[PDB]
Amino acid sequence: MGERMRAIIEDYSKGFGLGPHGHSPTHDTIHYNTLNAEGERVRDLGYTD
Amino acid sequence: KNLNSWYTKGTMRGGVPRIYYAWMRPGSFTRRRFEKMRNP
Amino acid sequence: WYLQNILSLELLKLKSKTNAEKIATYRSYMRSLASGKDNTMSDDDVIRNIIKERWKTLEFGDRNAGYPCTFGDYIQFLNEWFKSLDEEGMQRLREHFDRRIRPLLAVMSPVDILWLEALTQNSPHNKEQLQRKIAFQTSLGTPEFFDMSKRLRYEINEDYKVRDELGPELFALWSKAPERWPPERLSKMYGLDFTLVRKILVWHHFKACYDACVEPDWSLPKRLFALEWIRDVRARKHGLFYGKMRFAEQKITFYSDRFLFRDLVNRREASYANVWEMDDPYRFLQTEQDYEDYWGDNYDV
Amino acid sequence: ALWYRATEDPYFGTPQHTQRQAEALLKVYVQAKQRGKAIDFMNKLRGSVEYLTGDITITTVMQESYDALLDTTPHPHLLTNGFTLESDAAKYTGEVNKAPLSPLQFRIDMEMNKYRRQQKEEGVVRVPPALWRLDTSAIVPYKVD
Amino acid sequence: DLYPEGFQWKHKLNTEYNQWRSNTWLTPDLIPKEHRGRFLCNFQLNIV
Amino acid sequence: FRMSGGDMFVEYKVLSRDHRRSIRVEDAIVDPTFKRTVLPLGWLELLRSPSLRLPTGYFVEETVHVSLPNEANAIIAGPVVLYITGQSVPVVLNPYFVPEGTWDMRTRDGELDLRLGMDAIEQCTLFSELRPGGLLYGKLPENPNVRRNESLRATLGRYGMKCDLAESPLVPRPWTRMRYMFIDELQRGPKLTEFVGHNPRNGTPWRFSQNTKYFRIGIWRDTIRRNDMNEGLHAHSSWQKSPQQSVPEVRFLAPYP
Amino acid sequence: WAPQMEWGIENTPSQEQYQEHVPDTTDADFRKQRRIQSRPVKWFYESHYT
Amino acid sequence: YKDRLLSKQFFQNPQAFEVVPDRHERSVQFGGKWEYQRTHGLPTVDRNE
Amino acid sequence: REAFSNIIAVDLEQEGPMYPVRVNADGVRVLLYPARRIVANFRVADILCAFGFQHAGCRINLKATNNPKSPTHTVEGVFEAVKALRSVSEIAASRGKVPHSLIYNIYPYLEEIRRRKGMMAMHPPGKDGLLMPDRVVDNRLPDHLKRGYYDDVYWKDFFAGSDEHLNEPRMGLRGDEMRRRLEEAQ
Amino acid sequence: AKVYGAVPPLGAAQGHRLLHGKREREGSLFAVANDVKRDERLLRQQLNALLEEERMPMQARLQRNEAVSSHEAVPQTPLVDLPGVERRRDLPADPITRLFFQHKGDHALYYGTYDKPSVQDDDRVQIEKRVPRRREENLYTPIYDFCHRIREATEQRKRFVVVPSTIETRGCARVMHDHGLVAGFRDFHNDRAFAVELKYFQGDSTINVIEPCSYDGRTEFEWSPKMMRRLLNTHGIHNRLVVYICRTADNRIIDHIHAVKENIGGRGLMMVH
Amino acid sequence: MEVYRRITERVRGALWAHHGRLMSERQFHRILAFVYNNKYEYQIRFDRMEVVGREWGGRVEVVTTPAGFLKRVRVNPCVEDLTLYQQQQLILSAYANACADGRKLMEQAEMNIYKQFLKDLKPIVMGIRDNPEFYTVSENSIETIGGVLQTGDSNNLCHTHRTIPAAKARQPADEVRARQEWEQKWINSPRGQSWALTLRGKTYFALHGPQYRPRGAPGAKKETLPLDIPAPYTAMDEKRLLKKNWMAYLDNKHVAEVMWTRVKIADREKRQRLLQETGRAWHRPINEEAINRW
Amino acid sequence: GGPGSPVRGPRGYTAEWRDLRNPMRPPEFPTPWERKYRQYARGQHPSYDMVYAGPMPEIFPMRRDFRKPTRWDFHDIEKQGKYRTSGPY
Amino acid sequence: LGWTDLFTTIPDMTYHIKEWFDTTEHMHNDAVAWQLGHLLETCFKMKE
Amino acid sequence: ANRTITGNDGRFSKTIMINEPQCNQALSAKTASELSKEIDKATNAVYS
Ligand SMILES: [Mg+2]
Ligand SMILES: [Mg+2]
Repeated sequence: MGERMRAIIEDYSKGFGLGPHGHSPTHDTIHYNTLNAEGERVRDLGYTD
Repeated sequence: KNLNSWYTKGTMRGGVPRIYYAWMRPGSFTRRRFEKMRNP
Repeated sequence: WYLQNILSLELLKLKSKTNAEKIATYRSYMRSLASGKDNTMSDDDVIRNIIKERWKTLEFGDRNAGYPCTFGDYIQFLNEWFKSLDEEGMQRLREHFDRRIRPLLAVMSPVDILWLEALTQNSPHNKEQLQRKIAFQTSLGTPEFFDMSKRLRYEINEDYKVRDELGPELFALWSKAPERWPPERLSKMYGLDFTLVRKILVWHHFKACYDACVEPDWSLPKRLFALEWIRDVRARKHGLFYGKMRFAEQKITFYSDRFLFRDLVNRREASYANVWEMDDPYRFLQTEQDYEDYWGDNYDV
Repeated sequence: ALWYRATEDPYFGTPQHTQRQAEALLKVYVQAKQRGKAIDFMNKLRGSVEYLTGDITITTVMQESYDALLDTTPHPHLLTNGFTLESDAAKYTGEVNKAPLSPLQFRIDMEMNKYRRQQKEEGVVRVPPALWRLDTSAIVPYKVD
Repeated sequence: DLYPEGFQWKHKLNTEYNQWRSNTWLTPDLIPKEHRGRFLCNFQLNIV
Repeated sequence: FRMSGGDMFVEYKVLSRDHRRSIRVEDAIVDPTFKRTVLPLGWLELLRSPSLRLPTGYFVEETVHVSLPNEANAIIAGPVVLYITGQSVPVVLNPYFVPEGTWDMRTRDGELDLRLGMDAIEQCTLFSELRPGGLLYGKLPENPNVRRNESLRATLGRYGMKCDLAESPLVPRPWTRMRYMFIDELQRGPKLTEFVGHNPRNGTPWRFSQNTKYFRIGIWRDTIRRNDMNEGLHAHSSWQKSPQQSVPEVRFLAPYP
Repeated sequence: WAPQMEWGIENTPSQEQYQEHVPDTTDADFRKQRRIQSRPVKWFYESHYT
Repeated sequence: YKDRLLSKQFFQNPQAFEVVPDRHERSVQFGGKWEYQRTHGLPTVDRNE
Repeated sequence: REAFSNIIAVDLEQEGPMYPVRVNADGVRVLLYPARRIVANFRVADILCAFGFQHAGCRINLKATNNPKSPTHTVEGVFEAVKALRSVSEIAASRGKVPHSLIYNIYPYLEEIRRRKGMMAMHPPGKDGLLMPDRVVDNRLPDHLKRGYYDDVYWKDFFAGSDEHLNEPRMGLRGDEMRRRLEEAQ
Repeated sequence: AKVYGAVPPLGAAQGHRLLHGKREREGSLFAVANDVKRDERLLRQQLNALLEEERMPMQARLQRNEAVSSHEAVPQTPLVDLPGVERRRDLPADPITRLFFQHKGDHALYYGTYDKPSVQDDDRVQIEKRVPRRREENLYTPIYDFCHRIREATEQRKRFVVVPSTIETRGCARVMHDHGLVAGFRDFHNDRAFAVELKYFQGDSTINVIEPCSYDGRTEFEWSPKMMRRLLNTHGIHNRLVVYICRTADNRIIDHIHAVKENIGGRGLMMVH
Repeated sequence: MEVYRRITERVRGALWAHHGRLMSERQFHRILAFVYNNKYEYQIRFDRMEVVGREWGGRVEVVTTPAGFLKRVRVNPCVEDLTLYQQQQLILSAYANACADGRKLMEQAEMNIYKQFLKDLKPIVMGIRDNPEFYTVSENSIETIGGVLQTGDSNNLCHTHRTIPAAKARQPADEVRARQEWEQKWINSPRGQSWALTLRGKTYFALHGPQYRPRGAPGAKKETLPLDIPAPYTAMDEKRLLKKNWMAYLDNKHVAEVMWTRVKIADREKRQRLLQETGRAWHRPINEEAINRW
Repeated sequence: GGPGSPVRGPRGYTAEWRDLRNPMRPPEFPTPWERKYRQYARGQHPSYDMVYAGPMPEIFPMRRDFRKPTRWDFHDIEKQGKYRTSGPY
Repeated sequence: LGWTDLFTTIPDMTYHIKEWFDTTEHMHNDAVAWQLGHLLETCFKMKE
Repeated sequence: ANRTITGNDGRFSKTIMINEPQCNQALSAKTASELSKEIDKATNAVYS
């Protein structure tokens, strides 16, 4: 039950298109959001006018 | 010129059924992983 | 009973919609916005549900008691009607049977026999013991798992539905000059493999014909599949048998990688005066042996 | 089968169907009390090439035998000439004398079915004008010897 | 096709497919872990 | 197939039997006043291809009076295949080969005035053009059976046509004749095909039912101790433990179940 | 078209097919799974090319 | 076209065209067993147009 | 469970071995060869039937009287043999070659090679099919602007309960429908 | 009524024999008899011609079509060329990493035989001829130990085998490489030996079994065309799976498939699959 | 084939990227099928005509259908004296200049096809960008889990273009209705009355009146309002799939996503090449922080 | 007639040089060959062989084959006796 | 000059291409595209 | 036939090698017309 749960979730929640480094989220050698490096980048910035 | 007929080839085992394939093996039937593009 | 319940629509009353309901329904139908209520059920679907449950709630018996029909009465009407069938009548019948009953005939199971007899309200020999057995065994799964209504629900390849292929494609064209429309022009329409799309084209032609009340070309399946036809003829003559050749009986020859080169440069360099010459149906045939295998079926030709 | 073999056979076969063959087959259908086949055959014949060439013709004998069997065998929707009344059908019908179908009621139910059909197909029906009345004047009832 | 795709439908669980199409579901002790929910078939037992 | 001046013009391709040799004809009248199609005698030698099955080019070569177009003034030669542009089916003539003197159709410059007779009309879709309402119906030779000037619905009306197609609620509408179409690959998958007998073609698809002698002890042991595995031939039966029974045309590649 | 093949059910006479004498009646052979037989002359009603 | 079509449809079955339909059953056919070759499909439009 | 651990399968595309398999289990020499039908010792035979073989035939230890012979040996032999069998497809890939049976698949390819002459081979002059973005486009609007924006094209209050298409999902709603939301909330 | 391919319309003034029908000449029984015989054998001759065109192999047909294609009216003399372009080139090999040096064909005078080899490829060990130590022992053949070299080198999963070089041995190699049972092979024009490169797939070899036909040189097996034709047939299905190699009277090393094609019988060498 | 399928995949992908709509495989293939059949028609009609290539002087003539088929060859007896080799080359070069002329024709034809195709895509494409919710950000602006970051440089260089009038909607339909309003206004005027009796007027009525087409004559018999398929407002293939089987849903959305990604990659490759051609970009990665530092 | 049969045996230009003619030059009597055949005769016609044929599909599915009563299907174990029934049929 | 995209320093590249495409499995152009592409990126493009 | 051009085929890969070390790999008319054959017969192969 859990496995097909996970499969559905990971398949529906996956991203697509090209990121800031010009590549797919699933691309082989090059990665995005390493160690929640973007998460922190939102932490310290925040969204406000 | 091939006198064995494919029409009669086999041995009746009486009640024992066996499967046969119309064309290919059933596992090779639905190719959807290349069709719908699920592959690594 | 059949006249009142099924055939007479005019006596069927539907629950009247409020004004709010009318509006929400209208604006749902005209423009879809996501997250909405998925139901929005067409009064067509609703109506057909009411009818099918009228078939559910139909029970036989003494009609001085509650129910409408003697069982004998029912099979009597049934018998008068089955004798009464024309050619296309019993054709419609057998189609109806192949579509509904036959798949059920494949998915049945002892677990259903009680339910299977609940359709006619007939009483079984073992009824108490079947009660117990089936209770214990239906215990082992979901109630949705076990009801025969839902066992046919999914179908592979959802991109092309049989419902949508009922209207045949571009029928207003290849009707009028079927020669200018070889299987290729239409085959670009489907994202399926070769055998499947030719199969489908055959079905299109037949549906179209029956729709226009004319008889279909029965030579068409032989024409589209011509290569398969001749391969089967020559196989039948080789291994001596009647039927269709299957995989086990194919030659075990192993061709080289580049085996197709000669034919490849022959095809790549071909040229044709018109497009009819390009694909005529008979380009498969050169020698007299070819023409003798292709038409052996019609004793006319 | 014999009728196909008549033109299929190289040795004993005729190039086109002779009239003899036609009226023979029709006579088999009459003598089999076989209705549907008689009708379809008659129409197919008058649609053949031999008919249009003038080679095969429908005669008065074929015609009247055709009509004979068309009368004397059961019709699907209607009572037919050569249907025998049953005294005891009053158990159900309610009457001893008359025929157990009324053409007027049959017509009416045909109208009803016409509207039920237009509804089943288009989901909606056009209400007939106020000047519209079903013309029953052309209907006559069953007469019985 | 050396390594054919085989049976790919996930609409039920492996154990529900197994349950419906196989007697093997009734004898959970007689089957190893790698084959547990994997069989759609009925097996005959012959004691030599 | 095109229309002008009141009659049909069809392109066709004449061919020897082995299809070694061929001739195109662009505009030919379709005329059903010719019992048999006529060609110029000169083509007889052009179309003669002496194959193995026909050591001489043709199966039939004789002389006929052939005075119908215009004592042996012509030659019946068979069989020469004929492909008309509209039709999918070849039509096989045994035509009259006529010399110049018997009949000369040079009629207009470069134009050979060829026409097609009922020899070839009987074999095509063209034949349906011969029935009342069609485009050749005007040109049929006069008969008792064919009325010249009648309106179509008048004629068919005599044959018993009353209303338009499926106009009366009593006759089912033509397009509901075929509602569902069965294609294994698009729905529910392929069948599970077994056999009991010598081959797939020599046996029945059916296994033997529960009532067999040899299956009864087994099925018993299987009903009583349901959970343990049981020896027997009772496996080969159509009946078994699992909810999915073995009967023909089980769709085993279907997603559900 | 399928040629007629020897050693079939309706072909083979009794003693080879079964080791017993089985009566030949034109009505209802249970062993041969037929309901009834009208017994026309074999090649008469069928087409010759068949 | 409507007339060529009408006629073909009528000689297919006449019982489609009757107000009260008689029994419609298939009988033999005069062209042969292969008669469909000379019959089938829909009326064809002239190719020039 | 030891037998389910050791399960073997067989490719039945070929329905029986297409070459002889000569293989020995411990002390038991087995031959699995192609035959017109199934020929084998009764036990070996319904073992080969358990796989669904029509055309196989098989022999254990030359003469049937040859040692060692046990029921164990009889079973282990034929199973060992079958486990050594190579499918034809596998053999064909093994040599880097195309099987005669699979060539039909190339046909449509080869077909539109033939048919590619003329216009079908032609590509539009100037146009690659790859169109790069140049400018930036945003049509988004403040809510009050889109409140009556589609009234003429469609009905008024077009975006009403639309959560994705509005910053205020509840605007334009008549009281009833507003009450519905809370009604399902509690 | 426009006509294409029919050349001048109505042909030219040609009546048929039966139609024109000049009065039949009365020949003495001599004339008639001779007419019957010459036109009978004229038909016979024609039937022959057609059968020969039907049975012509594709290669023959292609050579014919492209021979006619280049045909000119005068039979032109060959043109004088460079001192030579036509020396068969030497097959490429690397000098530095080598099984053996590729020896030039220009040295063809230097070469020895399989029995008495000329000194070459000194840096490599030299394979020895395998001969019986006593009477009862089998008499070995280069084919026998060719097959066993390959078999054993396949069992140890080696990439290269050094193997005896004789006519039918490297014949066998070319045939196996045709069928793809072997990755490659080369003869370096080394007298004793040449080298074969083995192919593995899915972890085991491409060769199930490889066996010589004869154990001795004193026994020679002859293969009738019908036998080689039996091999090809597995109960009605055509089987090329297994390969059999053989000599021809023509000194060719052939598989059984080409042999059956041209219906020649040959002497057996080995089976492999 | 290629140029088309690229654009169609662009459309399908974009359709799912911007709004949650899926295009039915049925539809996607039937677009392409229509292009194909267009080409086929152009072929049918192209074979009725001939193109003549000519080599030296006029003394080698080659008559060939534009598809490259060869029908006739005329030759001077001069040529007959050359060599078989040179005869061959001569005829072959004439054939080549024939194929050239034919191919020029065909390429105009193909340009025409491309235009019709675009015109047929326009209600879909302009279906997705003409909504009040559609937007894009510049490709060089960083994207982070919350939303998209602002590109810093040249605050003049970023201009946001807007396709939609921000006040009450004026749709293409209103424009077509405006066009027929002006048609009728012109016709019903006195000067227009006199114009409708000219040759220009009757040319206009023969081409662009459908209303007067006799029953059974080919072509549309009414004037059609331009198709409206607003993308976010019309549920297409995702709702049917979501009702029927989740698995096909996930697979089809996966296909759309993959296609979109692929398209985007192509656009990146073209951009890279155009960047290298003009020398702003090197031939191997010289800046690895633009990649590895995420 | 094959390889076992008795052997058949065997500057300017010969008489076989003249009969030959270029396919480039228009031949003697302009016999209307079908283009397809001359294509096939010189070996340049695209081949359609039995190798290019896939499976022959079931198009119109036959009928349900209903279970035909055999002698081994009987509701009493008695009717299949050893003294009566030696097999299903 | 951008005449070509690809450059390599690896000995006997040809052997490695051979043995790499031996280990590859399918013919579907998805597979082919990736196999070829991965070959190119890992060797012939100069990333490192 | 001239041993001018040689080759090495893996399962899915193909190696065409020009061998003319004497004239410094300068192709003749025959050898070039040959190479345009081996190249497109290698390239139009099914498994390459
Ligand atoms: Mg060839
Ligand atoms: Mg002993």
